[PDB]
Amino acid sequence: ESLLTSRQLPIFCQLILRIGNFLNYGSHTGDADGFKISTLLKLTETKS
Amino acid sequence: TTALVCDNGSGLVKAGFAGDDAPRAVFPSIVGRPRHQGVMVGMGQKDSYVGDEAQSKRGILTLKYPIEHGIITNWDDMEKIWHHTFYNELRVAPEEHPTLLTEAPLNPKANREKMTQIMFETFNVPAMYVAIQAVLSLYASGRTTGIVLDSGDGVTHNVPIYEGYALPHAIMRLDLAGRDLTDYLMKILTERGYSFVTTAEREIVRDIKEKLCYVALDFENEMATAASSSSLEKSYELPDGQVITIGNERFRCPETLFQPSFIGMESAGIHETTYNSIMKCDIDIRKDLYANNVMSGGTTMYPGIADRMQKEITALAPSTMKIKIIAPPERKYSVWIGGSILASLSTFQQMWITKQEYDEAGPSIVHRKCF
Amino acid sequence: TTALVCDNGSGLVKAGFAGDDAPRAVFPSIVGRPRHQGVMVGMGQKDSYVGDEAQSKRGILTLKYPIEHGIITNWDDMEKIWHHTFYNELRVAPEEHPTLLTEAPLNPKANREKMTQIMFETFNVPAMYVAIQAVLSLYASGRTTGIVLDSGDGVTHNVPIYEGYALPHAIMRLDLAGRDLTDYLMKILTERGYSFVTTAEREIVRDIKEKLCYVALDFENEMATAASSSSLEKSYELPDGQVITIGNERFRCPETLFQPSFIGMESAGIHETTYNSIMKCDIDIRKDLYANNVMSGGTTMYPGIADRMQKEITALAPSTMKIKIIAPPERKYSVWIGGSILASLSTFQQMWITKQEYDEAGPSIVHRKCF
Amino acid sequence: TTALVCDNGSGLVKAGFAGDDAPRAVFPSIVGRPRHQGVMVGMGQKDSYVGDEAQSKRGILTLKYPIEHGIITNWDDMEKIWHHTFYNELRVAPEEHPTLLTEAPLNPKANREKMTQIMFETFNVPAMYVAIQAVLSLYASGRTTGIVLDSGDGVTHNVPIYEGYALPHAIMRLDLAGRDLTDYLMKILTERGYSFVTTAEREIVRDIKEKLCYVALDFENEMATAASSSSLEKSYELPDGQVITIGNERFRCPETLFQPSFIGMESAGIHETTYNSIMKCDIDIRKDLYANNVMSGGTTMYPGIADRMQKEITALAPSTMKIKIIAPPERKYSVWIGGSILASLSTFQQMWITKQEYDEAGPSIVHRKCF
Amino acid sequence: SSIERLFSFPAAEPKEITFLDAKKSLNLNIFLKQF
Ligand SMILES: Nc1ncnc2c1ncn2[C@@H]1O[C@H](COP(=O)(O)OP(=O)(O)O)[C@@H](O)[C@H]1O
Ligand SMILES: Nc1ncnc2c1ncn2[C@@H]1O[C@H](COP(=O)(O)OP(=O)(O)O)[C@@H](O)[C@H]1O
Ligand SMILES: Nc1ncnc2c1ncn2[C@@H]1O[C@H](COP(=O)(O)OP(=O)(O)O)[C@@H](O)[C@H]1O
Ligand SMILES: [Mg+2]
Ligand SMILES: [Mg+2]
Ligand SMILES: [Mg+2]
Repeated sequence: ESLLTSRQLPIFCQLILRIGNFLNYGSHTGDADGFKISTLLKLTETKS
Repeated sequence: TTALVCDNGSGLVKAGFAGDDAPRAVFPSIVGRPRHQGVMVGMGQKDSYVGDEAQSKRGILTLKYPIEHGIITNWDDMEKIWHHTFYNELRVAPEEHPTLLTEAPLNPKANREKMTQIMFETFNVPAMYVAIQAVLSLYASGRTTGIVLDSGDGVTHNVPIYEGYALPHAIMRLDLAGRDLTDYLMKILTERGYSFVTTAEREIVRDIKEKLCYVALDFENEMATAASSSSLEKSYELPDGQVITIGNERFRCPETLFQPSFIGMESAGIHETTYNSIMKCDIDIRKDLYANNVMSGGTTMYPGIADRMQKEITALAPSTMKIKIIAPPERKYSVWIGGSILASLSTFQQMWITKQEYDEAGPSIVHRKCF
Repeated sequence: TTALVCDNGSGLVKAGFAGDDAPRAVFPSIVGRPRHQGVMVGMGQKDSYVGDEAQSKRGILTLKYPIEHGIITNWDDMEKIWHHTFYNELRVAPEEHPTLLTEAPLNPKANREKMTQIMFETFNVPAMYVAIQAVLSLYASGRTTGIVLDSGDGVTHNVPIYEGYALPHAIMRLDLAGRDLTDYLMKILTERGYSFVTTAEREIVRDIKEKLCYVALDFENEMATAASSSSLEKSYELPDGQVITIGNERFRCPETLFQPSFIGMESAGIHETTYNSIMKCDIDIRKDLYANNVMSGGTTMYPGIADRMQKEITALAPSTMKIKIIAPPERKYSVWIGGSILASLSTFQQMWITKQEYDEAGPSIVHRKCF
Repeated sequence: TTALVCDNGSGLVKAGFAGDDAPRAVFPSIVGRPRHQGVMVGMGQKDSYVGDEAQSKRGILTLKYPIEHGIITNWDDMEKIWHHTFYNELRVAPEEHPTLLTEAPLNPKANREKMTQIMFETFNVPAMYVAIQAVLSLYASGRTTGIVLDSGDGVTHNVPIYEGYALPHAIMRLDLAGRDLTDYLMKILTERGYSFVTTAEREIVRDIKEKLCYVALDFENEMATAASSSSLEKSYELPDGQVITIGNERFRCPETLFQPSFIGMESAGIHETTYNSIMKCDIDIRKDLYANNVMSGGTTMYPGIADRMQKEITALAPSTMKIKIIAPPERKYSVWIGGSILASLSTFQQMWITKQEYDEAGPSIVHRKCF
Repeated sequence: SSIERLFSFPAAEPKEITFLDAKKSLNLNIFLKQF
């Protein structure tokens, strides 16, 4: 029910979708309307 | 342009330049962290010792293996291993040299995703390649076909390849190799009263295993000989100056390779794994695999393993056809030698993985490109 | 803003600046009070003489040592010791100078709290650091690894350090040094008829111990030679002009360091403490610690002690490995010299205990900022 | 006849007759040799005090423990211990009474050989048996299966047992028990200034540990509470009448069981040893083992250890599954009590080692007849 | 702008006229290279 009523997680995945769609521009994974659950564990892979 | 061959094995990373015979940089894959307190201010007390420095100063270092059971578990440690093997050992820029790498069979795909992303985002290369270790070992044996039992530090896997076609269903994997033999050797040395509990002591017991252990040709006769006469006892000098003497532990430790019930595993020995790999092949091509039993990995360095292996397969297989064991003396580095063979080929220019392929197809073109 | 190093040892306070070679002010730590009746009015009668003034006029003074076995007992006397070494010996304001104090390991923590409270509230500083003396001895030796046996006047302690890392479980402390040797030298000097009971006579027996005693290479043969022939006997002139002659007491006095059962203590000698400290260390680093035995402290000024330490450890160690006793000629002040090296280190500026940090953390940061 | 149970433990020997619930002769395993000079004539005073006699007169005795980490060091002292418990405490002839012995897992086998040789030659018995202590601890609980964490005075070992069969490969050993906690408590009482250096003082520190120490449920909160207010401070009266007060050392001392890095051991705590012992077993037999933690040993008397054990295991375990810590109140004597249970059965009579079996098979049937 | 500042890349006879396919030529080259 907490996952059903989580409001901040749509806002978070919208921000991650905007950042990823900026990041993978010019690749086949760009212009994505969504992603899987396992994107969150792969967030720390792209390092500065 | 000279390529680089770098087998990132579970035990020791073996790297060097392509087109050569021997790897220039052989060093164990450990990350050593100090567990005590520093009091001496200055002189470059670096917080994480990698490789040979971690081996030399190991008496104050908790040692961690980034590759456990052929799987890269810790990733930052593996990045430190790659940084040391490129910048400190070879001292070459990655952006001007191709880098061949190796991998275990039946690996997870996301492992290949992560290795591709590290080899194209952090350590940028012009090109790179991931190959199966058994395939490169068969290439360094000079034969296109054959069955390879590769036994490293964590994985003993059987792979039969017929005419370059590596059969996927017949590949199997047994999680019993050199580190398990070292842990069992720690366990059985306590019967003689020698205690080895720390990770620093694992290198000493591993050196004992490398220097003194050997595969028995018959186990029960070696029990009878060891219990009867103390002729096979051998002495070893520890780094603190103490001298131990070991008896049957020279051949009870590799016998776990043939009897996994010592450490409590229900699966049988590597011979039954080889034989059950052989029945998974077609009946036409089984004859070629019997005469082409190739070994690789340093767990096959014990100087009684070939005749015992031929005895075990000849007991298992029907005796109507020929059994032959391919055991070259340089089969420790045959993964690296096969990589050096494969890197300097004129055809191999068109199977390179470019940065343009990486940018077009993510870190995922390695699945559709390689086997 | 230069730095002060003030080794507040049990016997001899050694203080000086940072970067200097030899310690500027070396004077014994005694507070002397008059015990007879002053009859001659005027003359500026001090209620307490501190230092060399108490040493010179010692025939009419009860002398008290404020530090006993590295633990400061009388805090007013130690306040007067600090007042003398700042305002009369070095003639420096401590409000414009940092201070490095030395401390024996395994000390009471309330002692460290009280030197923190006095040194930041009575003689308030910009900064102060309390450091272990053995690390300073290894600083002055210049080598990074090594085991350090430091034997002052009250504390004989072993601290082993490998490649910049101390091992706190292998640190051991023994309350047996030169004050107990002075008391035992009195107790064996009563055999020849010479009586010494007062606090002034401790200085005379201490001077006898400094000037005439020596460590025997073999105790039993030296006993047989001194019992047989009167060649080892030596004469010393007292301050009243009388001449004493001592024989075996030249080498029965320091042998308490190798045989502590003379004064009834149960523990074994300093060589056994060194060997047990090395066996308490990890097995890889004992090769470095055998080759780098660093002695320090004024108790090791006896001119036979290095050969005896080498002989005892080479008896105890395995014979496949070299023992080397590092004994510099200036090892009395090596605690001070390594303190002056440490205070001149540019890296050491970041771990000063500031007055700001003392105010924000109470007298409790000295457990966490120091070792 | 009536059998004997003699748990020859590392710190205390618990002997008594079979069929009984209370051990008749519980006495510490020490040998007290005099060190000072006797001046009485009249003889009477022995050269070696054994047991409670050494405890009573401990102020003039060097105390030697014959057993160190479950290994009998001095066999003459342990022979004196056996002679005292056979002839003075229990007062039985050894050659007319069966006698059950206990032994720790993963011992050197020559220790078992020498115990067999002494019990069949010096104190020759009609029969004997050597058995694993954790098995007898489980037999005291009235259950057939479960895991026993036996934490004695030298060895803390985890043994899982399924259907009366102790699984050999999953048994683990940790050389950290009550003597090391006593040494660490002796180390940390110097912070408050209470010095303890003699072997007699180790019994006083052990009595402090027995009467006042306890396992914290949450270690960091107990740090915060003891550092905040003096509520957990408790006072103890010494044999000379001095009163000490200890605070956090009541629960810094048993926390070495859950954090072995306090005394420099690299290995993990007893909860991790329990968990990794259970993951070394098969999955299907795990259902008995989490629900049947049967703690034993004298170190497990601290009155917060069951809840801390349940908390740490339930943190470690998968959450779908019951954790039950069966901590009986008499689990100190559960080795002896279970020995009386096993020795008072008609089914055990065929399992004895007769003298005839010793004569045909040497002192080596104990590796074969006894598991 | 910050993402392009931080996470951007810091990098700003061919024909052999073989009638055979790549597989048999590769097997032949690996077979030839052992000599
Ligand atoms: N001379 C030797 N004798 C016995 N065993 C060896 C010898 N040399 C190496 N080994 C063992 O084999 C392993 C060799 O590593 P290798 O197979 O080259 O890569 P990895 O095992 O890391 O995949 C080491 O872990 C070592 O324990
Ligand atoms: N030449 C000497 N020979 C023998 N012993 C000496 C000599 N000089 C000093 N000592 C002893 O060493 C002690 C000095 O050591 P030190 O570390 O300076 O003590 P502290 O610093 O505690 O005053 C003195 O107490 C003295 O007993
Ligand atoms: N009431 C107690 N509280 C805390 N510790 C105890 C208590 N009783 C015994 N011990 C500890 O247990 C040790 C004895 O354990 P024991 O069960 O005899 O082990 P073992 O049989 O292996 O010697 C003693 O040394 C003591 O330190
Ligand atoms: Mg390998
Ligand atoms: Mg001194
Ligand atoms: Mg016990």
